[PDB]
Amino acid sequence: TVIAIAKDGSIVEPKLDEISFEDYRLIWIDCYDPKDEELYKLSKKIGISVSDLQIGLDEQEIPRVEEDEDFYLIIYKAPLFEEDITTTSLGIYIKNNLLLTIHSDKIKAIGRLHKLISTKKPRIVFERGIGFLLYHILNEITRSYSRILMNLEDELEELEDKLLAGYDREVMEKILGLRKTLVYFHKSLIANRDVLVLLKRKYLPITTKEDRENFEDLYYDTLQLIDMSATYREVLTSMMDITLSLENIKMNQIMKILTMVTTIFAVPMWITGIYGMNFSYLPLANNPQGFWLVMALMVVIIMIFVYIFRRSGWI
Amino acid sequence: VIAIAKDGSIVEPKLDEISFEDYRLIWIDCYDPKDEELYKLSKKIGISVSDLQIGLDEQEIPRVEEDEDFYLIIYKAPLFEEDITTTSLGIYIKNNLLLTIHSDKIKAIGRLHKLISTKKPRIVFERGIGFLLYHILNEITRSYSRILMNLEDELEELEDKLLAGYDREVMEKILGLRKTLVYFHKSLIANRDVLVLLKRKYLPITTKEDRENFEDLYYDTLQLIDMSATYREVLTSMMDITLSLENIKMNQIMKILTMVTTIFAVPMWITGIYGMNFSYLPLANNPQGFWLVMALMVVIIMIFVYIFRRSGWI
Amino acid sequence: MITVIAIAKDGSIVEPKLDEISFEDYRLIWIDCYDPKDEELYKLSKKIGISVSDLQIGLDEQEIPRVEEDEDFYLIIYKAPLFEEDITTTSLGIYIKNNLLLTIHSDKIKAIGRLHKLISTKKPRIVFERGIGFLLYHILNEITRSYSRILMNLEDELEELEDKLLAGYDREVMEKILGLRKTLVYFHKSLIANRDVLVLLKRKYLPITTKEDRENFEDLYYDTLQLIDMSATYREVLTSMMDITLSLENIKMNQIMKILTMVTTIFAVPMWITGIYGMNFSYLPLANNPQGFWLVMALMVVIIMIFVYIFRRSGWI
Amino acid sequence: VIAIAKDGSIVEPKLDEISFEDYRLIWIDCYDPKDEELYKLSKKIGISVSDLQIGLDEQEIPRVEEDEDFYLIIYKAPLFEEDITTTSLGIYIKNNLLLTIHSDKIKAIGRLHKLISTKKPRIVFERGIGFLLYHILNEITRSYSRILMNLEDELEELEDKLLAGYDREVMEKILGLRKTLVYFHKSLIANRDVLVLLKRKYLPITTKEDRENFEDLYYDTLQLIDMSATYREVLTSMMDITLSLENIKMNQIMKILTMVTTIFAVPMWITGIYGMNFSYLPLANNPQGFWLVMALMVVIIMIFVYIFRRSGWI
Amino acid sequence: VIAIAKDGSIVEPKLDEISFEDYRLIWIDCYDPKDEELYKLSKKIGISVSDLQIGLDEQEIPRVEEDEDFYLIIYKAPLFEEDITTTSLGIYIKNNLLLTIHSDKIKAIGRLHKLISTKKPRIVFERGIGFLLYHILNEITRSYSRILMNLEDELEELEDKLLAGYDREVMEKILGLRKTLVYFHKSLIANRDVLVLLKRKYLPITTKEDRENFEDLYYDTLQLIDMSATYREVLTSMMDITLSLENIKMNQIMKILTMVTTIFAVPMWITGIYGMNFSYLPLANNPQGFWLVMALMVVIIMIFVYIFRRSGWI
Ligand SMILES: CCCCCCCCCCCO[C@@H]1O[C@H](CO)[C@@H](O[C@H]2O[C@H](CO)[C@@H](O)[C@H](O)[C@H]2O)[C@H](O)[C@H]1O
Ligand SMILES: CCCCCCCCCCCO[C@@H]1O[C@H](CO)[C@@H](O[C@H]2O[C@H](CO)[C@@H](O)[C@H](O)[C@H]2O)[C@H](O)[C@H]1O
Ligand SMILES: CCCCCCCCCCCO[C@@H]1O[C@H](CO)[C@@H](O[C@H]2O[C@H](CO)[C@@H](O)[C@H](O)[C@H]2O)[C@H](O)[C@H]1O
Ligand SMILES: CCCCCCCCCCCO[C@@H]1O[C@H](CO)[C@@H](O[C@H]2O[C@H](CO)[C@@H](O)[C@H](O)[C@H]2O)[C@H](O)[C@H]1O
Ligand SMILES: CCCCCCCCCCCO[C@@H]1O[C@H](CO)[C@@H](O[C@H]2O[C@H](CO)[C@@H](O)[C@H](O)[C@H]2O)[C@H](O)[C@H]1O
Ligand SMILES: [Mg+2]
Ligand SMILES: [Mg+2]
Ligand SMILES: [Mg+2]
Ligand SMILES: [Mg+2]
Ligand SMILES: [Mg+2]
Ligand SMILES: [Mg+2]
Ligand SMILES: [Mg+2]
Ligand SMILES: [Mg+2]
Ligand SMILES: [Mg+2]
Ligand SMILES: [Mg+2]
Ligand SMILES: [Mg+2]
Ligand SMILES: [Mg+2]
Ligand SMILES: [Mg+2]
Ligand SMILES: [Mg+2]
Ligand SMILES: [Mg+2]
Ligand SMILES: [Mg+2]
Ligand SMILES: [Mg+2]
Ligand SMILES: [Mg+2]
Ligand SMILES: [Mg+2]
Ligand SMILES: [Mg+2]
Ligand SMILES: [Mg+2]
Ligand SMILES: [Mg+2]
Ligand SMILES: [Mg+2]
Ligand SMILES: [Mg+2]
Ligand SMILES: [Mg+2]
Ligand SMILES: [Mg+2]
Ligand SMILES: [Mg+2]
Ligand SMILES: [Mg+2]
Ligand SMILES: [Mg+2]
Ligand SMILES: [Mg+2]
Ligand SMILES: [Mg+2]
Ligand SMILES: [Mg+2]
Repeated sequence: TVIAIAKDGSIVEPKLDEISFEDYRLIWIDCYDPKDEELYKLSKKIGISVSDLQIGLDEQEIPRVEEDEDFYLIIYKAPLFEEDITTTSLGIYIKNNLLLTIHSDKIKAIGRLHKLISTKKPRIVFERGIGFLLYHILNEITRSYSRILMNLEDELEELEDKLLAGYDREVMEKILGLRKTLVYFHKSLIANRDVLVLLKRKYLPITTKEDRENFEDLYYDTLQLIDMSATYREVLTSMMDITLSLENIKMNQIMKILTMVTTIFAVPMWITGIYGMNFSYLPLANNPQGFWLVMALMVVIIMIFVYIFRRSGWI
Repeated sequence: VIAIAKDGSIVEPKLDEISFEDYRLIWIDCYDPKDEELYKLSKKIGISVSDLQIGLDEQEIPRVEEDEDFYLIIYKAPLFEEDITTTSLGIYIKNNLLLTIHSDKIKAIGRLHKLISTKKPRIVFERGIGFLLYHILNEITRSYSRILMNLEDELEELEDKLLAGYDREVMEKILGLRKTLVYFHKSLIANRDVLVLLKRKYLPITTKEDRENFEDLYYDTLQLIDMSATYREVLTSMMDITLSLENIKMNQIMKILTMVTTIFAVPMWITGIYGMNFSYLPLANNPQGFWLVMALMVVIIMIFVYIFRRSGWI
Repeated sequence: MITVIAIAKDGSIVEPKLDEISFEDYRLIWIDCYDPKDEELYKLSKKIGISVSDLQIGLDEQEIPRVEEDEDFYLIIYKAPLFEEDITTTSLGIYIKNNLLLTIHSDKIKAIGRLHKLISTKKPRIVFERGIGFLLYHILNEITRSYSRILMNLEDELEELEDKLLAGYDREVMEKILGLRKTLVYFHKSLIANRDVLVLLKRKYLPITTKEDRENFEDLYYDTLQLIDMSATYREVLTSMMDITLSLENIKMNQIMKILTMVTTIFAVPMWITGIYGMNFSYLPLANNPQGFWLVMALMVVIIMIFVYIFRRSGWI
Repeated sequence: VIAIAKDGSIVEPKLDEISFEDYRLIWIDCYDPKDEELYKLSKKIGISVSDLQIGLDEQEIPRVEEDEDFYLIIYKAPLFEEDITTTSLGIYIKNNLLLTIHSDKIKAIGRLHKLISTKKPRIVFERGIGFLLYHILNEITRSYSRILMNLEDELEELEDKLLAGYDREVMEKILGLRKTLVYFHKSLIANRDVLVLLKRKYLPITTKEDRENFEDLYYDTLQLIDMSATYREVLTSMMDITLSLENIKMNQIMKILTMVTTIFAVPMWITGIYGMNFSYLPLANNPQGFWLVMALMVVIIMIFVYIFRRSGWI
Repeated sequence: VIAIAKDGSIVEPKLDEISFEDYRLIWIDCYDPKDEELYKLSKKIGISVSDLQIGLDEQEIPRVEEDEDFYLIIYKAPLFEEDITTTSLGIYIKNNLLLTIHSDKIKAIGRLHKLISTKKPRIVFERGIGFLLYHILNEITRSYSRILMNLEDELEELEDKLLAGYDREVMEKILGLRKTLVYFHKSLIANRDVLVLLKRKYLPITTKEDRENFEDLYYDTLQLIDMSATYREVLTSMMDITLSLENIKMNQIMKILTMVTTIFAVPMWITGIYGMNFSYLPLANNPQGFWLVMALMVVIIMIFVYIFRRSGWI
């Protein structure tokens, strides 16, 4: 009874719908945004409470591993894209030979796994058993984080040449937005890291020594993802610090103007000030040359200061 | 301010202090006791009222002591109380006896109480005193965990308030979140090394399984330290970004000043020369004059305001 | 320099090059394929028996470093530095199945060039007794060397930007610094992934490596580590440089503000004076005085000299 | 300025020069021993004078050294001497001889002495020269631990004068704590690595219970290092907020200057035009002309004063 | 200068040339040989003149070189020479020989040649050549740790010129220190990884004990890298501070401008209204008029000086 519920198992590589846990050497059941009909049917089939199952579907829930008698619950976060809304998701229940991924959102890695089983359905063999299937699901989810990270890098790219042109509100709002997403993703990477730490550290009925080691690889990958995310955080911050350090420079050229105007008419306005004084005997007031004389001395002053300001270089 | 009890030789019975025992293992909770009751405790257990007074020192540091005839474990738990959050407790263990005495209220502990009790009855316990120790510690860990989720939510909430520019309240809120966070880190660190102990050192009070459990709890505490640290980084981030987004303002201001000042500069000089006291002022007696110069100035102005509208000021 | 699509390697006595057409009579072969057209790829895939798509993975230059089982071959993606007009970059990938080690890359790999040309000196001589894992080692090491060289040169250019930095903030040079920075963040991502590949190669028991091989891949790991650390330090130094120029730009606002403030204080009072003495009342004290103008003019200069003194002394001018 | 001895069979006496054989272990303590005290000492114990002279060098950096016939363990201890906190001491052990020799007063050592002098308790050492080493180091490590609380207090006092605006005192206080903590870094990280040597390698001087001890002491020292670092971080952010806050006030200042300047601009122009002469100054001769123009000016000032109140700004 | 031979049989006989048998291990430190002398040595010891030119390149990088009938170790050692420091020093060890050659002064190998020749050094080696490698590398490491303190004295000096704001000499100096510190860092990293080789892999030239001694060395060298980074950031902090102080003084300036601009604004508007050409100026023809207005302006002024006095700008 599809929801979508996709099913995989055994010797050859058959798909299938609800029935017969045996023979079936291993069975991957995937359940997507199921309506309570599906939810309850699936539950009644696999011997897991509809509420237990619902833990998987609560989508803000934190990545972790848990033992419950007769099944293991792993919660891992997976990236979604949705027009600069980029955030996380899913749960996994393994009991006996059953690995169940049940997710309220779309998991692209699950999709990809499905397409990599889509090559010659009767092909692509597995001797490795459940822990390894868990490994792949997890690995793919990781790869996604990788691709997203590349996207961020492209984003950085764009903003990069808009950098040394000083402040722009649009630019910096884009920068800060990047910072935020970056931190969401970081917190999720952390959470996931630690799931992997457990899986690779503990002995568990579900995983072999080969599995366990595989998860360790997966852990070094995941740590790289962390290291980059943190790196690009520092980068962005720096970008902001540069823009602000440019603004603070225009804060310079500007006062250079203001001081140039103020300083270039100072002596002249003193002049006018004195030659507007109500004294009798303003030397040269009754001089017929006086007005033009003064006009001259002023203009010469101004010219001087404009030279002195020319070099040393200001104007 | 009351003691509590659990678990005799079949299943878990309850309560009375001063009862004949023979019990499997017995949990006794104690809260801000009064010197009388405290003494009563001292007698019933066999530890000194002096050794029991340590666990009561609220700033006392997390650690493990090995002394004869009891084990001491000091551990820091979160403390909520209305916008002001902090840290507390201590534990004593001998034989079948586990003793939690705090001078503040440990919500986790209370949770474990309600959880175990769930009247009546439930939750069979086969694993021993190391395991009770565990659950006490696991619930106390999970408290920090949920409070941290709170600080995360409360942290996002200062996001779009911040965008408004420097705000003294917004600030002090941040600064406080930081205070709480540094605090949380210190304690968290300590508790971590304690766990490093119960997972490492082989003891009489812990089994292999117990040890594994303490190890899980170790990795979890580590995770809380990681989280806490991140949050502090993000706080400092907000702080710096607003604080610094002030300087742009301090810029456009100088834009205004420099524009006013430069726009009327010439018109002022003009008006200055034409205020001069010479017998001859060109145009002075010309009845169109005042309007000719008036226009000179008006056009000078317009020209400057034009130089500024474009390229680019305003 | 020059570069060919396909190349080829050693067999039961020593190493010749080859026909495109040979198979089971050679000890181990190294095929190096560069930027194949789909048709050419189809020829290759046809001969070596690795699938088209499987190979095109190798051909995607954005592909991340890793090691893949995929029974009937091992795959290793490893990051190499790119020059391609002074924008330093990263790429490549590698398949080993049977005695065949295929390096295939969409980009140009300097290291593969180096190895290729070095094999010109097999006369005087050289001898390879060590089998595939060791070849792998040699390619991976050669790439590593490439990074190291890029790094040395960079350390050399830093000290050049170092003095330009002291002439005052320059948008060009800031550009260069920012660019080296970007390059080092690229190197970080890449060197990091590369390293963790090395860690697997030296750790996991693999049919294609042997305790000796792994032994090599270890010192390779450590080497990679040292690259990482050195590069981080180059970045830290770059960031230093930027931060210091800009921080030393933002001071000038001081001499500036001091100038504007100093003109403005030096004539403030004398202006007031000339202002009150321009108010036209009936009686203006000293105004009917023949010497009055010189009196006031003098008061004003003195006020000036004073403020100039309070300025010149006590810092400023 | 002194030497201090210890520990016969069954219990610990205090000994004049000299007695050796029977005693299980012996702890000599030389504080700033004078040249004659060092010759007496050196010949007395059997370790070279110039070799005792290194323990007297306070600059000497922590380590574990194996010489022929004895061991040198140099350690860092917090020293005080008037609100400038710092680091010091060395150690030599051969056979049953532990020797703590120091130029600077070492509080933790003084502490061991003044504690041992009680002797009401058992109080018996079964654990040997190794355990003695542990106890001494462990005490030093405690000293650090306590000074860290000192800092928690002082910091939580500075958090208050933080937003109060840049103060030079607040400044050099912060920068003083800073220096100190950098000190605790160098030292503490070196001390840490000694505990790592002592905890790992098999030494004739240390039993296994001994080593285990030194390990827990490793971890404790890791917390000291970590916390010290965090505190540095905090002081740093404090310098950052005050400084970056004092920065922001140039905004309110340029607001004032700009506002004033802009508020009388148009008016000073008016008075400028109306002071030009210029016969036929429009309105010059209307008796109500004056109040006319002055009305105009006042209104204008009002309209800017308003414009500011309205937008931002005031 | 040039060759120094060592350890003939049992005790330490600073030696003569030729011979080279009936020993355990021989150590020869060449100093800045002139081509003829490095020639003599070269043809004596049987290391190709070029193989030695190796150890003579002060700019060459450290590494652990397996040759046949030879082992090369390059290592970076500090130098003082008037506040300008650098790197150095190849080391060539074949069979039982260990050669240490350098173009610059090695105060470490000097401390070694000086510690071995005091009477009898004396001690002993049952430990083989490896342990001498260790003592050498080690000694050098101690040398570094010792310069670290010099930088410490320079920082100590700077700290009180810090709060006075910018000084060109101070600044350029901090910077200089900083970059020196960076050169140091790069070297320390080099050496380190060399030590990771000796500590890491079995070489027939090192025992397990040796290997482990090299590990201790590694850890110490890590503390050096850690000190290096720590103090670099300290320097950066120093700069950033003094700059922030500057950016604060700017405010006292701007406040001064604003206080002057505001002291006379109203009074200049007043002088502006009374300099108008209106035929009626209220109060002009009044003979107390002048001093009326004047006292008005004056009172305005004082009013503003006070209005600045508190809240105080003045
Ligand atoms: C796992 C460690 C690292 C992974 C996570 C890194 C965080 C950044 C996300 C990656 C790339 O960035 C993501 O890409 C999409 C488009 O593909 C962007 O979409 C859009 O976002 C905003 C909103 O309109 C626009 O400013 C932007 O120009 C546009 O491209 C978006 O800004 C961002 O959400
Ligand atoms: C454009 C519409 C209406 C215009 C009105 C009529 C004409 C314009 C105003 C007249 C100005 O009159 C002006 O005064 C004096 C002459 O007395 C001249 O002065 C000039 O000659 C003397 C030499 O003796 C010089 O010292 C002086 O620097 C120079 O400017 C000037 O060239 C003239 O231009
Ligand atoms: C920016 C201000 C420029 C104002 C100065 C203009 C130049 C004046 C020259 C005109 C004719 O010559 C001028 O005659 C008078 C005589 O009373 C001189 O005055 C001189 O002597 C008398 C002595 O009682 C003084 O009051 C005065 O300070 C002095 O300058 C003046 O120095 C000289 O220069
Ligand atoms: C503030 C900056 C610019 C202003 C400066 C120039 C002043 C002139 C402009 C005033 C408007 O226009 C001009 O002024 C006055 C109006 O009061 C008119 O003159 C009138 O003034 C008043 C009326 O209020 C009457 O007493 C008087 O009999 C009448 O002639 C004049 O006919 C007109 O042409
Ligand atoms: C510094 C700012 C301005 C200074 C003001 C000082 C006040 C002086 C007090 C003495 C009274 O002075 C008197 O006041 C009034 C003001 O309404 C003036 O104006 C009054 O008379 C005129 C002329 O007939 C009328 O047009 C006008 O409606 C009336 O108000 C008057 O010309 C002046 O003679
Ligand atoms: Mg259940
Ligand atoms: Mg189970
Ligand atoms: Mg089961
Ligand atoms: Mg099961
Ligand atoms: Mg199961
Ligand atoms: Mg795949
Ligand atoms: Mg594996
Ligand atoms: Mg006038
Ligand atoms: Mg102005
Ligand atoms: Mg002005
Ligand atoms: Mg493939
Ligand atoms: Mg891999
Ligand atoms: Mg693998
Ligand atoms: Mg397979
Ligand atoms: Mg390098
Ligand atoms: Mg970049
Ligand atoms: Mg890349
Ligand atoms: Mg070998
Ligand atoms: Mg080797
Ligand atoms: Mg600055
Ligand atoms: Mg020994
Ligand atoms: Mg001994
Ligand atoms: Mg300092
Ligand atoms: Mg030779
Ligand atoms: Mg040789
Ligand atoms: Mg060589
Ligand atoms: Mg040879
Ligand atoms: Mg020895
Ligand atoms: Mg010092
Ligand atoms: Mg010096
Ligand atoms: Mg060590
Ligand atoms: Mg007049």
